[PDB]
Amino acid sequence: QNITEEFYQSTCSAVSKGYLSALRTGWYTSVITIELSNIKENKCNGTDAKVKLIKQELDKYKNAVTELQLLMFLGFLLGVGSAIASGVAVCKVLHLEGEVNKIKSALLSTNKAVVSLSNGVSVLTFKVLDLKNYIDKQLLPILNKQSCSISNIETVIEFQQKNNRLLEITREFSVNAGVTTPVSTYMLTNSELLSLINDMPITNDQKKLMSNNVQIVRQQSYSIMCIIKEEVLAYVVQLPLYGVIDTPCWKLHTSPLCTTNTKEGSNICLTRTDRGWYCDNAGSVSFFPQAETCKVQSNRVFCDTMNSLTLPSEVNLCNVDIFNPKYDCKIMTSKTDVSSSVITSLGAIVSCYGKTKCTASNKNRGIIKTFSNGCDYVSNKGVDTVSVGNTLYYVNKQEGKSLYVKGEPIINFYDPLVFPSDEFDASISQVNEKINQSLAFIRKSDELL
Amino acid sequence: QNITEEFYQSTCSAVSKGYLSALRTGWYTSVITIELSNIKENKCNGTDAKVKLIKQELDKYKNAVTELQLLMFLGFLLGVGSAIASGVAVCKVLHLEGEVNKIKSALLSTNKAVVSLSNGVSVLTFKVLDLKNYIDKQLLPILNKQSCSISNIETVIEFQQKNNRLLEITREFSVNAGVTTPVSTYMLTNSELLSLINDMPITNDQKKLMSNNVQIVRQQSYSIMCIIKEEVLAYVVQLPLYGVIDTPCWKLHTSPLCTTNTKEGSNICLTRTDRGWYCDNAGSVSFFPQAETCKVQSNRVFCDTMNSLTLPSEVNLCNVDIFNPKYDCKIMTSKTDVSSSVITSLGAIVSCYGKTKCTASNKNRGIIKTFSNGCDYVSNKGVDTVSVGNTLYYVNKQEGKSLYVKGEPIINFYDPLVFPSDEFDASISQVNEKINQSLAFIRKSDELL
Amino acid sequence: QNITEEFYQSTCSAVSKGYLSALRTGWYTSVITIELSNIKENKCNGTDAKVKLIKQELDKYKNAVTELQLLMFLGFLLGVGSAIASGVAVCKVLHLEGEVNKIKSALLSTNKAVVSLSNGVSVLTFKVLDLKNYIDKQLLPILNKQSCSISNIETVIEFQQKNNRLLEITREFSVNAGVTTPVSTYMLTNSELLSLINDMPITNDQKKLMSNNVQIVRQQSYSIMCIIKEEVLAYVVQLPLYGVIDTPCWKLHTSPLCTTNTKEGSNICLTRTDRGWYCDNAGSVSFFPQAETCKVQSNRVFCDTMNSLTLPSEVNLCNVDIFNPKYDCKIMTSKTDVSSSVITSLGAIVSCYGKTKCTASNKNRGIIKTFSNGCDYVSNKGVDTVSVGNTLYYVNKQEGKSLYVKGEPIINFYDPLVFPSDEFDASISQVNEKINQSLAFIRKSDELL
Repeated sequence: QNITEEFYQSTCSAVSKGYLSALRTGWYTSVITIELSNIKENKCNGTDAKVKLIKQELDKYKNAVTELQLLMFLGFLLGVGSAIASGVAVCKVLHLEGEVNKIKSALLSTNKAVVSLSNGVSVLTFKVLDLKNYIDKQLLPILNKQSCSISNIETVIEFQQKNNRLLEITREFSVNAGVTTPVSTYMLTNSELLSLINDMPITNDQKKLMSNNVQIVRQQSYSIMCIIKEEVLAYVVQLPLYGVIDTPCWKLHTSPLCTTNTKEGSNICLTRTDRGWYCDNAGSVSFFPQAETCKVQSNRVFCDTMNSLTLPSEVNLCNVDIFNPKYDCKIMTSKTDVSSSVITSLGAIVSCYGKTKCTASNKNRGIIKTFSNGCDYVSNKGVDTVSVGNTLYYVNKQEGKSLYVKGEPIINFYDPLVFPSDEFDASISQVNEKINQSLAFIRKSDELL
Repeated sequence: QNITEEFYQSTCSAVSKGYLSALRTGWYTSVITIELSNIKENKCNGTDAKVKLIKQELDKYKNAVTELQLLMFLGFLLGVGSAIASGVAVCKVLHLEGEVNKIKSALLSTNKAVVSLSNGVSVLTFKVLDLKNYIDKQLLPILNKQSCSISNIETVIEFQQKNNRLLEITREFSVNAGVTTPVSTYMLTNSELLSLINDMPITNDQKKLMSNNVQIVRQQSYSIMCIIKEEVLAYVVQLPLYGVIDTPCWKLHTSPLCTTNTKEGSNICLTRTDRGWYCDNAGSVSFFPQAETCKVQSNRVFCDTMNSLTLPSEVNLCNVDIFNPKYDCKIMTSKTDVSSSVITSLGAIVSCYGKTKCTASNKNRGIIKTFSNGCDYVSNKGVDTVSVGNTLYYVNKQEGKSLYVKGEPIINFYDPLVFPSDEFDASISQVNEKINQSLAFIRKSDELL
Repeated sequence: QNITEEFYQSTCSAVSKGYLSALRTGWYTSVITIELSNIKENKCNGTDAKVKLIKQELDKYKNAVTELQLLMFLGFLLGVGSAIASGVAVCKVLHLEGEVNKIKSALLSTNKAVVSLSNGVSVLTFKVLDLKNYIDKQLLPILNKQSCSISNIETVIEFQQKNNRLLEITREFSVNAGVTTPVSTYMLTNSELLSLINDMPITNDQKKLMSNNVQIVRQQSYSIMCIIKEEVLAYVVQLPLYGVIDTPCWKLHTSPLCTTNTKEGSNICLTRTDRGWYCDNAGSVSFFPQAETCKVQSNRVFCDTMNSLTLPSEVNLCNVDIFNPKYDCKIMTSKTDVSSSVITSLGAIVSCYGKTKCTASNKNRGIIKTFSNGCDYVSNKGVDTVSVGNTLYYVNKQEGKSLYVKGEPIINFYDPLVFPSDEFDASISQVNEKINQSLAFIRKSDELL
């Protein structure tokens, strides 16, 4: 009873204005460390089941270490960037002399500390697993040399349990060339993660946002394998910083709009190409063309500013009056008269053309409405299912009021044959000029004759 | 010796007509449940190694619990839908008063029952893991023995074994914001999944299909996290319902067709844009443009009807006669004279142009054919490898006869310069008129002079 | 101080010329085998806790077995191929009578041997896990002791450990329809893979390359489940063969270039469309349009030749002089005046237009340059961050000198109104004719009047 939606029959589109923004504007880089134990060399002869298992597990431990040692419409306008450029930058610094030692020094006493590195950047550091103390002090002295007898079997379980976390981490990086996303629990546990969130210099609200949506933060995060110099494993976890919160958001749904004259082809189509998510953020509007990049948790819409264009606030005028002189609304044209449907947040837009059967159904009563060739909309409340031809769409069941804005479909104002129909990222004014050009050429070419 | 294929030299394309359809037309939604035990940490001072291990695992049990609680060419014409709209709808319903209790009541005695929810929808319910009973009857009485003794270790192994499944499920949902696809074995074992299939209201053959192909069914399925209200964990598994089965299918492979005049550029190219999978289903044909979206198991072709267009049966005329007055076949044009190859089901199409070295090879004898600049086809039988420039393509080793359909390459019928070469989703007639318009303009503009 | 980069002001583009090539030109196919044990459930009335666990684990063993039996700009110019065609071809061969026996016999005594199959192809074969011997010699004699005793628990741990590897492979294949990529450690451990590489018929240098980049080898690899005939499981690991090595490589960054006339729209834009990776390999150049397909390890660039075009070495002339008569440089045009940025290897190309705030910042001193509407570039050394509007991009911190090449941006040479602005894949020569044709229409149509 928050989120609402409006359908514009005039432009075959719909806008949902009940959403709140969640923009990633930046990156925070933290350094996670694991103090590791070097081994040389377990030398136990005689194969005892209890001896073989510890050795085998220790062999598993060593191989992990070895593997790590071994590792060392629209949208086309967005441009390119390097997602892990920030994280890689941190990794690079870590490859310096006794920088390891600097950080290895601060984390000896506590498991958490900020160390200023020679780049000058202060970074939160975490020692989450100390296999070293356990392996070097409990395990290693018994194994050397010749006689090794291991009793109390619960010990081999404890070591496999402790070692296990390291093994999944070595496993993941192995299948991701040292960059994983999303960041798994093995890489960084929730307690560790929540602890990480509290020292990040963001708003108490921003911390609040991330903590209720940790599962989202993980998908927008990167874990980057760096170095294993000295006796410490170190990798950098790259977390999103949300500089934009609680600003109004809206999602634009579009569908092909065509004339419904009786002939077979000879039809003209039209489709709005500025579909996607729009959000208010700095007096302008951040527009996200590919709405795959935006995750939704009801009230909150999570987006990454890298795949976006920053547009003027006049962009909203295209939804109410597409012919405004203040903004040239982006569109496409076609002769492709094909039926399809678009499921919106609180309903469904149905582009029905030709002899195609377009229908809406309820789970209980069955078919409840047969569409009359054109762009229409139906609420989510009285409808559960939509079938367009042989393809069946399911409708969203959220709560919220929808508004049908009546208006003559815009495509009907144009005379065929003078209409430009092969336009992919054109616009209103860009269409009008070609018609004008064609209006001039048709009109001037008979005046002379 | 089932599947066959025909190649049309006239249009540089090939259709494989030995396939059978498997269309997902709809969705079936089931609710999977796990009964959980509400437990309050025992203030136990016992420092026993085996209890600590149980304690650690019980923390793991709890951490798992805590995380879940915390969670609470062409193709562009296909339109968008909501894949999990069906699954999401069920989830929403489950958030009501004692709806949980309703299902919790029916599943106390049996692990399987159909329950009618207040929406009215009847849903198959499954209790596949009863950790509550194990924890309350096997674990809890042992952990609280006043003396934190523990007898033998098989208790901790047994608990880690039972608890393990829940942990992988909590893990997957954790890295998927509560929606996973495909549905893993941890989410639903083969035995559970197969049992599920038999109660789905489909044909005995449809059950057979899904049962011989669970791995495909899994990939076309969704698992959706709902609620963990009461002392029960509940998630909804969304399985595909295949309403179209055993209808003839065929796959269309297309490749660039250009003139092979000796000049350097000045060439004209042509390409069929309706590549992809076609299947007979309701007197019409569902067309799947991106054939990435279609999985193949020899005889069976698995597609999702939501990502499809429903076309008239005259589409087959595009394979036999492209100039028919009955259907306007979709094509595109270009001046880009670039060499490439298309590997079909029983072969490879080779588009050879310019000075480019084009060759086909057998593993044993080496080069067996050198192509003369143009569109050709080669059977899978006498050929093992095909080489176009610096890129090497491997050819499919299936069995089936191929037929070479001779015909003058169509591109030779057009006079350059009058040819429209910048067309992305145009068509035969759309070309003819533009040629006509351009034919008129050249012709009227000289009669006048 | 190896890798360098040059920015051309004349064409709003940048070339990184410090790279070395790694082209996958081919495929190598190997056969991995697991000897399995045929077992018939012991009708054992023994209710021992340890036997039950083994029984439970043996069913997982059995269920895995059962699951397997049940299993039984640019880029659009690239064309399509079949990635797994080579591996599938091998799989097909393994489906023959006693082909299995031929290989099961050679691998009975040793774990590694070359076997000639009836197709004639010689293939490296590997037995990495002999559960058969473990189950038949360690497990089976223990489970059937008339009395379902079990002595000690280490028997159940050892079996779960051995079985785990089998369980993950069946798991992976289960969620991948029998084709997995990348090939996990469970499918093939590092020791197995390294052992595998030395017998591949490549250069001692080629072996050196793969061994230092196994994690990359895995990602460009496929593992293909074949048959479980007889009592042996066999699947084929398909590894890349890199026929092109140590040849010079370069990456091309491009960005929109537009006029900066004061007016609102009425602007003309221009963009080089040949972005991606270019490499010297056979006197020609292999071009990779989608640079998603390329993994970077500093000096070495890993690409797949299937997603590439082979172009003449004269393509480089477009970088120095885009108007040379020897090669028609590929470009695109638009009237879309939108600001965006492109992060290069040693910097960032900045397309700044309209009233948009375009800025570059250092972490310490903050903003250090505000762009004056246009295409610019900045080195990585004195700059750490770039901000365009509301979107903030991070820049790479690699080391290397970049060079600013002064020259008038080419777009200023075209007179508006005669300029063609709706072109997606056109070129230099193709534009001039349209300009010419349009210059002609303006020039001839007034001489007459």
